[PDB]
Amino acid sequence: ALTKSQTDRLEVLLNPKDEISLNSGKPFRELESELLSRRKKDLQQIYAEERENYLGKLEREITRFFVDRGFLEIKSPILIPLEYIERMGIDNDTELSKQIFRVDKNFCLRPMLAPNLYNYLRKLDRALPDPIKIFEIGPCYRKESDGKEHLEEFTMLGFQQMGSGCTRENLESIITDFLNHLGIDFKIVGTLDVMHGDLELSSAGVGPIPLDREWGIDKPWIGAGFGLERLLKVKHDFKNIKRAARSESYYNGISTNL
Amino acid sequence: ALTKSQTDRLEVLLNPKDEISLNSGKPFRELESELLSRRKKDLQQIYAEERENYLGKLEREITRFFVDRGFLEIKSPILIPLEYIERMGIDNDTELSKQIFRVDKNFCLRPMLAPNLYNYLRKLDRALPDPIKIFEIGPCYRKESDGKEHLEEFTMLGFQQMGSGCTRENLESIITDFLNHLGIDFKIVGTLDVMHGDLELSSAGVGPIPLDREWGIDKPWIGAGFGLERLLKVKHDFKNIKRAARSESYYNGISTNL
Ligand SMILES: Nc1ncnc2c1ncn2[C@@H]1O[C@H](COP(=O)(O)OP(=O)(O)NP(=O)(O)O)[C@@H](O)[C@H]1O
Ligand SMILES: Nc1ncnc2c1ncn2[C@@H]1O[C@H](COP(=O)(O)OP(=O)(O)NP(=O)(O)O)[C@@H](O)[C@H]1O
Ligand SMILES: N[C@@H](Cc1cn(C=O)c2ccccc12)C(=O)O
Ligand SMILES: N[C@@H](Cc1cn(C=O)c2ccccc12)C(=O)O
Ligand SMILES: [Mg+2]
Ligand SMILES: [Mg+2]
Ligand SMILES: [Mg+2]
Ligand SMILES: [Mg+2]
Repeated sequence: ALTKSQTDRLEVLLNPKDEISLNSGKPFRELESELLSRRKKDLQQIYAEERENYLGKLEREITRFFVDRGFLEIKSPILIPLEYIERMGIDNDTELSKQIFRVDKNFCLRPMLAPNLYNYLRKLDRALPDPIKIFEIGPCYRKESDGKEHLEEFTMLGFQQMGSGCTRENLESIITDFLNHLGIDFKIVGTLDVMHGDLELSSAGVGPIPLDREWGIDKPWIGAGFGLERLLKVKHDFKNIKRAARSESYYNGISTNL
Repeated sequence: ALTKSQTDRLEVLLNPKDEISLNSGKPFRELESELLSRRKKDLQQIYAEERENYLGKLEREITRFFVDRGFLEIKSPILIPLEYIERMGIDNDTELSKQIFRVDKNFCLRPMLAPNLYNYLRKLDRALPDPIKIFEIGPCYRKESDGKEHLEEFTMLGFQQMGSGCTRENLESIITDFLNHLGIDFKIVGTLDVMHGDLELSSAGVGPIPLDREWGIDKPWIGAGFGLERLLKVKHDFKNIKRAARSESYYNGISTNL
């Protein structure tokens, strides 16, 4: 009988496509040696043929989708003014107030993309024709309890359209085309949330809302934010989101501790 | 005569390809109105045709270069253990000790890519055939004095090969092909540095060095690190590197304050 520590070890080495039973009557050393061989071959095959990291490759695929659909690609600061969090209505009653990674006295690691995209919408509205469509993909940071669905360092897609065409029907069409393009099953529930069973893939929004006026926004809008590691978790059927993260412990969901 | 404040304003709006003289006898309001019109058209043309951000597009171009040349694409944590900095030999005598953005008691924003790539080289050497070639592109953070060549939030390309073929001649060939592919003028000076006039584009290295053994490395290696915003600064002839940064003030080097 395998110890719980031994099965922990084997579970690190197990990939979802594997058809191996850790409850069979094979000794630990030989189950471990066979999984080690499979995971080394998996890495050798990535190295010989494609060589692309899942997170980078997904970011490039989402980028092509949104650029093709008319959205401008934004790359804005990750280290943001702390004032942005308060100005988002995030006071001490919200959970998010307590999840902020603070840096120095005035800055933080952004936990969200809405403040930076608000600022781009306001500025670009003086120069671009209606509607204004933008999107960004990049790191976001939140303090979290340990959890199979949560990372403290994760990657967010955020997109927003402002001006004409900002209907709920148009917002659902973008989400629906987007996730059918990626091959990810979903349900939209309605403020709107895109779910994969009990896992939240996205929260989406329809403006105007009162908060817009703090950001100098006074036009209707639609938008949403998606976690890239959650999309990878669903797509590759990982049991824990850490398999999809920026990590020294996993490469494309394969253990690097061999 | 324009005030220094007025010429500051016009300099924000000026792009390097512009052929306008701020020392001519045209009033401020009319120089400003003409530059505003040119910069709005520049953004409208990006929005109508390509829609890609310079920094994202460069990162994708460098990625294709290195993947094609056999390097594995790494995406590793940006928030790293503080112990990594000391273990890199960065004590209080070095300047880099004082440039670290600390987070919580045990973590920091990575100022460099060498620690994470060391760890990947050690782990991947148990699984991949010789030589091992890897690369990463992503955010790095250093506290800096104000400067036309320095950002506190910047983007680093780091690549490293370990095992056979780790000669200085092979390292110079990678650098030379890489920068001729991007269309950036350079000189290699020799520890080796890749310069564009007085601006450092890259520092490169040839192992083994004594430090390798703290990281469990005992094979020869070659590698280098390049700042992406410095490559953009040179390529687009920006007078200040802030035009190339993750920014709310500039989009593809065009002022967003119109
Ligand atoms: N810690 C995290 N790790 C991974 N993805 C995350 C994390 N926090 C948020 N996301 C993703 O970012 C999206 C937009 O953020 P947001 O709606 O604010 O998340 P949220 O409400 O805190 N979701 P949740 O914490 O699961 O209840 C979410 O739908 C997730 O897909
Ligand atoms: N603050 C910064 N802003 C932009 N690029 C940077 C910055 N610091 C380093 N880089 C880039 O990263 C490369 C590798 O880092 P490194 O050799 O450690 O820089 P460095 O020695 O501090 N260069 P410098 O500060 O200009 O004398 C450099 O060659 C630069 O191209
Ligand atoms: N609120 C999260 C995710 C998010 C929801 N949105 C629905 O409107 C967004 C619009 C733009 C950018 C992000 C989001 C965040 O701010 O990142
Ligand atoms: N020392 C800087 C840049 C750098 C120089 N290198 C020369 O060997 C590297 C090799 C791999 C990764 C980065 C670098 C840094 O650590 O990021
Ligand atoms: Mg949450
Ligand atoms: Mg939500
Ligand atoms: Mg320096
Ligand atoms: Mg240097």
